[PDB]
Amino acid sequence: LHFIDQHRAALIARVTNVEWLLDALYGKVLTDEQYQAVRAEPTNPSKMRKLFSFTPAWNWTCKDLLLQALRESQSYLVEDLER
Amino acid sequence: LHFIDQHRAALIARVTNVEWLLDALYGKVLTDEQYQAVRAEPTNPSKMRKLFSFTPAWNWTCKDLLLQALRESQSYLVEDLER
Amino acid sequence: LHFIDQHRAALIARVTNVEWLLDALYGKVLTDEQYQAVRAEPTNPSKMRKLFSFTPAWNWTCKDLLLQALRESQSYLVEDLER
Amino acid sequence: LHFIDQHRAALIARVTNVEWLLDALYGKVLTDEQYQAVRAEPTNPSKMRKLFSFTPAWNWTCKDLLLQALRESQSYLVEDLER
Amino acid sequence: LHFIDQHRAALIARVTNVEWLLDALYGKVLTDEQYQAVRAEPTNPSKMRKLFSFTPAWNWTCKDLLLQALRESQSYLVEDLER
Amino acid sequence: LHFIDQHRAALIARVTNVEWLLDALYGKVLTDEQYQAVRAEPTNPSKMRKLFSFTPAWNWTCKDLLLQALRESQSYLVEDLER
Amino acid sequence: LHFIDQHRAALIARVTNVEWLLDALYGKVLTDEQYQAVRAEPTNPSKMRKLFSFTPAWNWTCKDLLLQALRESQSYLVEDLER
Amino acid sequence: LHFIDQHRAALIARVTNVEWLLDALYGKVLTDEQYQAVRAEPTNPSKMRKLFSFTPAWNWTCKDLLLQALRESQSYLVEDLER
Amino acid sequence: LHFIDQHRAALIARVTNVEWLLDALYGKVLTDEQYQAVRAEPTNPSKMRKLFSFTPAWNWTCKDLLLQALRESQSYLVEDLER
Amino acid sequence: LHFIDQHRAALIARVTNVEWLLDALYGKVLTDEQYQAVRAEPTNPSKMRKLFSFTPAWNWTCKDLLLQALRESQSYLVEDLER
Amino acid sequence: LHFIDQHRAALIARVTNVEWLLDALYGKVLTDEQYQAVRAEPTNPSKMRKLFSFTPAWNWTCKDLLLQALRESQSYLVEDLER
Amino acid sequence: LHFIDQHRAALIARVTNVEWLLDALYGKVLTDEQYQAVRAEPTNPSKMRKLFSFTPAWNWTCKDLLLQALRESQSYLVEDLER
Repeated sequence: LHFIDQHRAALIARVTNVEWLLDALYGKVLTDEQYQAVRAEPTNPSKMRKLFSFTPAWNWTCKDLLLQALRESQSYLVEDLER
Repeated sequence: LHFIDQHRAALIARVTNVEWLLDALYGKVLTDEQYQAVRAEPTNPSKMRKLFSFTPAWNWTCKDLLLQALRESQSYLVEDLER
Repeated sequence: LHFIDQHRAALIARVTNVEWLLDALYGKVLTDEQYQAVRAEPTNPSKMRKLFSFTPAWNWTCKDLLLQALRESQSYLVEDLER
Repeated sequence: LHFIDQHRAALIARVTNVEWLLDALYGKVLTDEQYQAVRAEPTNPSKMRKLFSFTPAWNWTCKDLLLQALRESQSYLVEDLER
Repeated sequence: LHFIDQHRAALIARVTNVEWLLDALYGKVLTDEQYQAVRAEPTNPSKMRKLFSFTPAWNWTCKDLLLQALRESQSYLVEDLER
Repeated sequence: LHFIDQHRAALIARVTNVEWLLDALYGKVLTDEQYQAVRAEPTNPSKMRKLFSFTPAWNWTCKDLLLQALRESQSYLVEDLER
Repeated sequence: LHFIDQHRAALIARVTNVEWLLDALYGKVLTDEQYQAVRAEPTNPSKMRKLFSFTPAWNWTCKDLLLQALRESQSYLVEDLER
Repeated sequence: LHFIDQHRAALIARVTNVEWLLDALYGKVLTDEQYQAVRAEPTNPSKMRKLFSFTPAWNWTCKDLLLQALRESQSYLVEDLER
Repeated sequence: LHFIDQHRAALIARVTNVEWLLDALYGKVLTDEQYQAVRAEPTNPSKMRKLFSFTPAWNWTCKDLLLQALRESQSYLVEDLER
Repeated sequence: LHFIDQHRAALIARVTNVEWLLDALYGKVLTDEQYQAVRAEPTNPSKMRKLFSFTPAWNWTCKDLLLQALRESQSYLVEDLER
Repeated sequence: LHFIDQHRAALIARVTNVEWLLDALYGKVLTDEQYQAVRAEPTNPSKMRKLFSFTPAWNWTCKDLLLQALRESQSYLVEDLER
Repeated sequence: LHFIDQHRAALIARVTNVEWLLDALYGKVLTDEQYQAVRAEPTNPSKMRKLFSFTPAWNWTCKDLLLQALRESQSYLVEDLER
């Protein structure tokens, strides 16, 4: 949801497990070509920026799915960002 | 159809997967030169604007093909735009 | 042959072993510069699109060579595409 | 079959014996270069992701072979995923 | 503020972390299209010049935000430029 | 409204996001030919002058629409000009 | 020779490796400024049209040199054109 | 806590009991995939660098857990770093 | 000084670092609009001709500044022209 | 200091333990994103070139820190370069 | 010297170690911006063409330096070209 | 010699001992940076392709040395390729 737009820079600079999120979002929110495009970036911030480049086309449901995956993978990061 | 005409600005500013649409429209609606010209644009909004630059010569069938390609690629974007 | 033009989008989106095709087509259909240009692409669809960008100059024989390389590499993909 | 596409994330995150599956799929579905490429990944999830990167070129028969190999190797994993 | 105007050439030729500044300015001073336009430049000086091309529309507050982001990112560069 | 006529020179010399304004005014205030004519103009001040060349045929409503688009795109410029 | 004048449209629409031809013609037929002007075009047909714009000043020898470069680069394209 | 950030280089170059720390942090701070990724490094400094690569996503509690595990495992190293 | 008027054609045909000179001359002798106009040219000779298009309004001091910038950027060209 | 600018090529071609220097410069001279970007390069010369890619933003103090790290790591290399 | 001018096409198409030449020419013949611009090209021929684009400003000394660097790096290539 | 160009694909796909060839070609034909770049590839075909990427700069003597090394290491492979 609006959480990923409000904390865009922090999520880009602090998310460390991107492959799990990519697997969670594969097929339903991300196409296979976008999946490879994100996986081709050298560093984690580069992968996060490539993933965020696809967000303008997303609706509320896709952002909700991403935030749910974030809670499942990094609960502590989401808790820190909310606090 | 008229959908891509009434939502021109939103489609320009929110479509993120342009290469798939170009491949879908290649040969049937876009010539090779137009395909290369669209592919040569720097950013996604520039690519999508270059794509609409060819729309005045399209009939209802070409617009329907583009709408079908958008539905297959980004169902959520089309659902959000309709809503 | 006409097969690679009829199934251009599917070949772009589904070919997974591009290096073998590049080695097969090197020297006789592809120059060294075009070879390096194709290998420079990040993802498999990007490599396939770069390879297809050289197809306008190809005659029937070059397309036949590409189809033969595809049959040797991915027999199952060609069989699925034909049916 | 469609089983490996329905449970892609779970199969990536839970398959522990990848070398046996690579032996089962060698030659028939996997080329030697793809064999080496998958075998060179550091971790089991990395190996599974690299193997799944070749799935877009597969037809139903190759996926059936992979599912049969999974049933022979990890019957319990397949039963758990089905349940 | 006037700091980036009196040190335009030095900032163009010496700023090395442009993505961090872009992330800091995203959503408040730079639009998404401008973000992609700056991000698409080949070299760091090109990115800096593209970013500076948008400065005529900026007020004092936007320039202050850019200066504060620079101070967060490169304290040493700002200290050297002031000295 | 009269705002764009009071600050014509400043708007010409300081507006940096012209494509967004063109998309906002497309169809409603700007014809397709006028859109291409503005878009083919090389530099941003020159594009703004080309766009302003169509203002003599505008009523209060079109000027208000342009002002609203400017407020949505670059607010800081708007309060800078008002102040 | 007369070959490039007879097949001007096909050469414009089908030549894919313009950089090699430019390097072959550099210094002897093309000046540095013309070389840079041709290299600055977006797409291959645009590059070919820009190069052909210099042909009115060429004699038979320059056209023969261009034909020899084409034969060395893409023999199959020449054979297709003659056939 | 801030201890592991203050002594990052010393901890990377001096920690010799990494598998025990991985066991301590498994499940609650480290995912299974991250555990495998850390265990795949050849040398102890490489393992420590891979482990520290995940610290940007950690909050204060995770760093406290890591410090407590370090105190349990190698108290002499911690007291030496304090002095 | 008179150096750039004596070697106008050679400077047009041989200067390859135009952006550095533009940055050096920005604000002091070049306005923003002229800066964008010069950067909008396709090739280096075209950019340098656009730069000389503004020289009739320059006095000795501006030409001296341009010569000093040229000496700082590309000295070897300066001694080559003087010799 | 000026030492790393005087011996840039030799330092690029002869430094063998880039990781130790990166750990020494982490945080105070290098950000985390730049740290990952440097560690993502294939070979030691590539890593060291990526490291010098950030040097234009450095002041004298950062270069002094790098020289001190080099002295601590490879005293023989520094002694040979000075001699 | 004139060697790189009479063998321009062969040097563009056959030079394989470009980074070493860039390091050799950095700081005395090439500026930092030109260095980054050359390093940003995808393939070796593209890098060589970008490097040659700066040659019009070079005098005999810079070309001699480039030839000396080529002899130090690839003696066999220079020997083959001379023969 | 011409043997390594006639059997490029077979040599890429069938050579299994690459470190021995790299050591044989080290210093004489391969620089240290090229040695590291080739050695950093994941799989044997990748290493062979990276090594072949440097072939365009080689003369007949370098290819003769490579063929001699291949004969010394894999006599059976060379004998099979001859027939």
